[PDB]
Amino acid sequence: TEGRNSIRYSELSPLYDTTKLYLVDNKSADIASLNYQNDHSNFLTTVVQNNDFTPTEASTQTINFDERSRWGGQLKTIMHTNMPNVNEYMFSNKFKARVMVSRKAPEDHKEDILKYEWFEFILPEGNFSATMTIDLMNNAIIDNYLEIGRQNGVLESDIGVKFDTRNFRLGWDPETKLIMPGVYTYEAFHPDIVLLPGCGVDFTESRLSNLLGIRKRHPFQEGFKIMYEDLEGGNIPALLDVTAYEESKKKIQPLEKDSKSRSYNVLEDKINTAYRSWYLSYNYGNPEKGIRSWTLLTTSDVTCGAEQVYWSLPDMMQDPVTFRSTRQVNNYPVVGAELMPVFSKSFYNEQAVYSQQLRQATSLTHVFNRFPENQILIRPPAPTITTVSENVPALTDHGTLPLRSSIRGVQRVTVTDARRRTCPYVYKALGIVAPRVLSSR
Amino acid sequence: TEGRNSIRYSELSPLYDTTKLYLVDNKSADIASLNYQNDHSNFLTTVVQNNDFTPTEASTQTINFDERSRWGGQLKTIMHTNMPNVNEYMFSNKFKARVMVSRKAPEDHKEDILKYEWFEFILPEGNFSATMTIDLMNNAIIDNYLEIGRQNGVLESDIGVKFDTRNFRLGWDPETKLIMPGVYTYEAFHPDIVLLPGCGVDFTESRLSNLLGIRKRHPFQEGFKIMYEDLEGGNIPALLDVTAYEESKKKIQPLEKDSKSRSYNVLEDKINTAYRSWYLSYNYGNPEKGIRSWTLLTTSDVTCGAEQVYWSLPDMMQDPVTFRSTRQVNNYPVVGAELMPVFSKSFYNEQAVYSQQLRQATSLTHVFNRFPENQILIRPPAPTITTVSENVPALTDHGTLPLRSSIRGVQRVTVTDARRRTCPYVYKALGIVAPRVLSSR
Amino acid sequence: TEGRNSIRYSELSPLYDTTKLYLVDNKSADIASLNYQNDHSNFLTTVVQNNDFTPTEASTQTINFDERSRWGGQLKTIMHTNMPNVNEYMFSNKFKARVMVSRKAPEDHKEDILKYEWFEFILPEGNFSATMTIDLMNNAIIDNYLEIGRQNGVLESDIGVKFDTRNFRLGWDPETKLIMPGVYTYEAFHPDIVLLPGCGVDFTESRLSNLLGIRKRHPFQEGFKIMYEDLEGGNIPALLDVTAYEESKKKIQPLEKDSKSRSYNVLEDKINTAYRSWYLSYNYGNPEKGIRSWTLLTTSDVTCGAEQVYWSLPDMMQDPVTFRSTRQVNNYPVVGAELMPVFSKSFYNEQAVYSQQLRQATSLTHVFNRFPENQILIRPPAPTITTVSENVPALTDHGTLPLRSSIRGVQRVTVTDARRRTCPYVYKALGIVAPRVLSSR
Amino acid sequence: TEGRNSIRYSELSPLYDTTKLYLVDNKSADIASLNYQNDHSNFLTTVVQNNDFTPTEASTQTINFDERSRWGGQLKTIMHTNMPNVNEYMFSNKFKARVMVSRKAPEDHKEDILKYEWFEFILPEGNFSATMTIDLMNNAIIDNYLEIGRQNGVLESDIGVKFDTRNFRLGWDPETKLIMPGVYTYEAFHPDIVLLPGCGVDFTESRLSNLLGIRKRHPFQEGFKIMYEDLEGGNIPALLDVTAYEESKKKIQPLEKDSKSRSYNVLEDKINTAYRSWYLSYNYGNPEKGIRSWTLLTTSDVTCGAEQVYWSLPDMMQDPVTFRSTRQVNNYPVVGAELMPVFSKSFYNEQAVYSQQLRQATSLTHVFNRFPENQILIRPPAPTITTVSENVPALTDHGTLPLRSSIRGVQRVTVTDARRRTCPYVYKALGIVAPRVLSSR
Repeated sequence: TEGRNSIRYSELSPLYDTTKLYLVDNKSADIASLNYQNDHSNFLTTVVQNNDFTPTEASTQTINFDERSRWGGQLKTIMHTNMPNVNEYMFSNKFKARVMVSRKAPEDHKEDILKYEWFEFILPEGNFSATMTIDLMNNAIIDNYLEIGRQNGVLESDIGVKFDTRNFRLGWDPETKLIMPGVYTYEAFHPDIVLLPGCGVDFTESRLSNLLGIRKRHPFQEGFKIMYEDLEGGNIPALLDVTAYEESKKKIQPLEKDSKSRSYNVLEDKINTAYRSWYLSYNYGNPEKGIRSWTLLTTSDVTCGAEQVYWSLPDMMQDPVTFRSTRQVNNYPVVGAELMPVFSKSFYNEQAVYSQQLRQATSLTHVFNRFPENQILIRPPAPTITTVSENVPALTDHGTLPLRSSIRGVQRVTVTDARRRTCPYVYKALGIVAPRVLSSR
Repeated sequence: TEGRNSIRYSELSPLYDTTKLYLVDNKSADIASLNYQNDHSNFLTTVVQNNDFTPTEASTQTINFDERSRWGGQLKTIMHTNMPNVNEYMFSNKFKARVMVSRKAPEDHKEDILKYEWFEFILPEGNFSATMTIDLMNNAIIDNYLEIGRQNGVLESDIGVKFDTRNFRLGWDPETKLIMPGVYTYEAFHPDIVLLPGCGVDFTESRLSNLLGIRKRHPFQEGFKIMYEDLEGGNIPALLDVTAYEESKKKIQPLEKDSKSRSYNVLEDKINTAYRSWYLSYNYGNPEKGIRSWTLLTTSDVTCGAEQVYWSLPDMMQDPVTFRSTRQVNNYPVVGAELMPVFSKSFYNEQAVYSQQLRQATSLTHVFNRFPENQILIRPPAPTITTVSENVPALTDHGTLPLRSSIRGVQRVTVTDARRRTCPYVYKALGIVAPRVLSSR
Repeated sequence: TEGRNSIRYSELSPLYDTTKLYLVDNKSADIASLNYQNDHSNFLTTVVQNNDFTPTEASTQTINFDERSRWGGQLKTIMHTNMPNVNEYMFSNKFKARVMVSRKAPEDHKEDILKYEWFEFILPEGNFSATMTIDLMNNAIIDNYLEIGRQNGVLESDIGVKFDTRNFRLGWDPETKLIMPGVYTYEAFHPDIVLLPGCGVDFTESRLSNLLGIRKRHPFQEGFKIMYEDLEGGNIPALLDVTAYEESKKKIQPLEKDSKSRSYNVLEDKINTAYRSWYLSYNYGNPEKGIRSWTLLTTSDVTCGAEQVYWSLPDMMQDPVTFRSTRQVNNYPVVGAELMPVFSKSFYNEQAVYSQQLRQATSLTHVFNRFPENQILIRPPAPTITTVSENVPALTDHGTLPLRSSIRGVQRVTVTDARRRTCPYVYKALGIVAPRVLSSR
Repeated sequence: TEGRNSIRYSELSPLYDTTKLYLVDNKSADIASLNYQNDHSNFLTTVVQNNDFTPTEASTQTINFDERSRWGGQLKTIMHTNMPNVNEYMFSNKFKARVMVSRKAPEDHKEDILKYEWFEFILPEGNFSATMTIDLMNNAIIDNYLEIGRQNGVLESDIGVKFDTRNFRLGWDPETKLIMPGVYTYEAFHPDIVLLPGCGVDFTESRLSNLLGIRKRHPFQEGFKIMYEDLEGGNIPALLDVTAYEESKKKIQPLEKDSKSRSYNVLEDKINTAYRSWYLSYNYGNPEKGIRSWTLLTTSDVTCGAEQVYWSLPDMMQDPVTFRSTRQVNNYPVVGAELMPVFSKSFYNEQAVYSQQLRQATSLTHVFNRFPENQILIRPPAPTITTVSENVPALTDHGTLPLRSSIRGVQRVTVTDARRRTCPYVYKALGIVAPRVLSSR
């Protein structure tokens, strides 16, 4: 083992069989000279710590480890990131739906031809919770109504899509098939979608379908769209009229108008309305047809997907097996993998209804909750547990890999995504390599 | 060690005695070609990172490690899951009980033959807390009463089963054997069950018996059912009448009717009612007969059971000892074991009674708490600590195992349950294998 | 190293120098055949994973590792438990005290001979906080008074023992030696005990002395009992009368009767009462005699003692040094040690007085706080921080130990206490052994 | 290996091939003798534990490890620090802006020449949250107005810079281009800046730009300043007058004066005011010109930058490769790197508006929120999640490095910054070195 384990720089003393190599980015010389167009995910840094050499003339010395021995040293990384919840880079603020336009009469409810098209709604970006994002989704539909649908003959009783977090079944007397208290329960179950005949939603090439918790049984197929004609057996039951009920006590019928004459779209029967729900058609319906054979129920996910991240270092380590040696930017043979450092955290406000009753009195006149009298179009209640994403630092150890014989003065580092593109939310990157001796030659 | 440690792919340069092998699932080529019917728990992926080959024609190259040496490399996995609390896959929304039907008079309390049968109640699914699941269990009994028992001669004073979280003994004056304040304590101890003569509950092939905290001393026997005739010495003491007490002060007897004439089923004595409780018969009864010799008292468990999970990988590693080499799906020799990544977390609301007094005023008219005047049938109070499950990622290191000589291009992975079936709630799976050299040949 | 490292089962292929061995308990064949009388702490399981053999006929095959080599493999365990705070198994619901009975007059306060004896109070079991357990201790004294002491001549002013969490000194004007506001401070310091002449408490063979925080300087001596004659220099100062004070302003004396004529047992002087306190005699007294030379002050401990746990495995590993090879159940040579997985957690309610003022208005008429007018017998205030125990899973690595040459098909596992008895609160146990090669033969 | 592995001190027994060496700073002899001018980041300590020698005469003995062998031992450190959020050492309380002075009339809004200059505001230091620092920034502008701007002709309607956390777009009816409720939403989104024509802010050589979350796409360029002429397409829309609206109902125009006649600087149109916002010009503007092509949106960062820290030890370890052996203080060859132990933590107050409505009634008359009637100059609302930094201890393991042959009695330690200067907030430093044997000689 002796003799063949020296580490010569060029003119200093030779070391023996253990050093360290620091890949930092906070040198004050590289900022003005080498790195001028690139950022913390694709920077270019030096290894020599000599400061008799500007880094343009330090790109010539070679730290040549001794030959007749195979070398190789382990890798330790420290990265630290800060990305928001909703952003444009990871496709988290887009969803397209199909809502109604141009309700006009031709020249009796056997008239009024309705029209429909697709839109690709877009909501703002920031770091939000799991409930505030629902209110931002439910604003991207109404500001389409205030632009296009109001000037035509739409009368704000047939919007079509509305994201809600209730169960429209509690209180269903099976003898009369109506809800007894004359109001729906203001309780906070799993979120769902509410449709209307002629509408639908599409979550293809988006990421908000992980936030709601509506997955798919075969997650590799073609795409993910939900129409009105898939929610069979999931109509919301009609609401009993209680102010026209006490004439029997000095008789029973559904309610149709609520203080402003908004129709509930009650059908020809006197049992249920014309609104279909996802959560009510998943377990109160048929476990063979429609839904429950096509999707799956899942808890909410605020960080909306945990993707992997690839470290690359193509001037020190040798290439792993089945990798082509290239200098194109988006191939760069991978030296280690990790997970993206974005976690989740629960908080348990526990009130969630008084804290919603009082919040829209000192902070919010009517900007959210525009329709505070209709029971279906009312604001959804907040859950008793709330979840917010957070960013933590990550300390990792990637094991040993063989390294080259001669190491150049300037070095590249690269931190990529799963689709080979640099993540712009990386704030700090830092690595330490410690070479050892392996088998002889 | 030299010479016999080369790693030849087929046409690239030979490596020496350390590489890495990435088993990812997020390749954009495998989605359209190989994996079309299966999901993240049973997928099929490639190892070659060459991108001159579609993965149908990359299933031919062999990464043959060198012979005349025994190889073997350690394994590191990263999995991430999201399952709800109550679901159908792990038998967490079923329990059967025996309640009453058809109370009619034959042609004096020596009449009215009562009947009884079993039902297998079913409650909805989602992610709930430890108290909201109690209210969902206590709704699956009343909606049977509103369907079958109300149309027969049942008068809603003899329901039979009711899940409660109180202690019906605090305030028991031993001289007069009645409760002095004329009301039970609205305090929040361990949950129990409340029976009535002719009823019972059965938790065989279910999992909700871990949520309540009612275990069994010999947990391997046959099953787990609790009848009325096991709770001997656990009758709830009768409640003293205080509004007919101040006639002595210008005398003592139990109370029978409460503002709506609901009978408390007071016995022939004037001491105790005809309701038996589990918690009151476990420590105030007999430590030899009945209960305390058959069950055990345990804290609540929201995740309801911590089961193990098995990794399988039958194209790279060799088979461990006493395993048969097969290609049936539900045998697949196991390469490592872990724990299912579902934890628990406490929150301490600390109010739990004002936050229950005020919650059913802005959110809930009478949907829960249907009987808000009877002391036994009243809503149970919430504990001062609440517990909710949560899902975290899991980073594991499984040590070294010997691997085969030639590795095919396409590889299988499989993540199973304890009863050899694929868990559908796995969202991300990821592995890294790093081969080393062992003994020679 | 080659040649002498084979692992033959009996009829499969021979492995080489690394396997794994799974000691699971969730096999569906062992439940019906082998394990029928025992539980998760002392079960009996198989190693062969062949399923051509029922485990009664699989107790014959031997996985014989190769001779002429010393073997040995490391151990990894996963255990998961759920025990309550207060229970009978770990002596956490017993304490004996000496209170008063039979105050009768012989035939002037030179009469009324008093009597005293010991009782061994017992309180119920469950999972409670650090303050609710104080209220349960303070109920086990009053229900003795309502049974035996009330029928004799005891007049509920001389109970004798009362667990309190205040400091009865704040507001002591040194000129007049009385408390100025006419009320004690309703503040929430360390808990103590309150005695009365002729009483005492004994915490021998109990565990609640760790919950209060009253330790002992020499913790190995004989036992732990505290009488009235040890608290010298710790009398509570008497309370100034303020309603008979404003006659000086159109004079100073202690108060004796409080709205129901309960005597404070004021002494012959007009300075202090006849109640002694532990916390007030520990630091306001003498640091040489009495207390402060015999006990110690310690923070509260909700889990009440962290005991160790021993793993045993007497069919695979060899015996460690100085252990006798036996098959009695309560010796079983130990293969590794851990800690019991019961932690503590703080919550900081921060109100603790309004949340106590309002709690006994919607939940509690007078069941606790029976005497809500006497200042000494009033309910103690809750601390501003509260602590509750919790149960977490435990992942441990115990290092390497040498194992036997031939391994039988059926195996024993055992998880014991520090006094060699099986803990009944173990819910899941799981181990993995991975053999390696050590020195030759 | 035998023979050549002795460790001779000078006169004790020789050890063999494993010891430990403790670098503590809490010796009571070094405080009075060696360390008299320096602190915990640059102290000077001994290794001999003999106490027959004062450390002035213990700087002569040499713990000479054996020659004809290369030695080297691993390093473990324990450091513990306490730095505030806002301080002077890390440039966290400085920002310069350009506000207005000397509005006087020359001798019709075609007069009143305005003047502008730069100031370098300075705010106090301490440990604050993410919202209280915003209020301290917004006080450093007004106390300039009360000193210089009030005595000239400035009329407190044209301050110019104001840090706000709202979105001034919610409620924008696209038909009339005004905000319908007549008030802005008191909601708590990402923070931004609010400008006025003729002003600007500069965050060069500061650190508060990481607290707001306004990053830059190329983070290496020259500096970071934001003027009014970069925020094109981001004017705040004007506010509709609702008290002059009900004359149509027994008509629509912007509002200009608010109860004290403060002008909103409404433009020649009747659509929008003359205030530009950052958050409203980032996503409602142009994704090609102005902003969104130059900056980036990021969550808040309370610790404001995670910098690295360097351990140095220039009397025991040998120098790593490409380091010059020197005794100047600010070079000192680095033996290991870490991260600064300052983390972040979220708390979720959840009220944030009632807790702001009530906070400025019992604690704050008008010191903050000086203008509680103007909608633009009102106090910004607090977020529903708040983040505070915290300090934790750090336990690290730095691997092995080769050490010298003879070790002197006195030793140096040094803990530096990224710009080679001693951090004054280090409270405890502690290291343990354990030598082993490497290759022979």
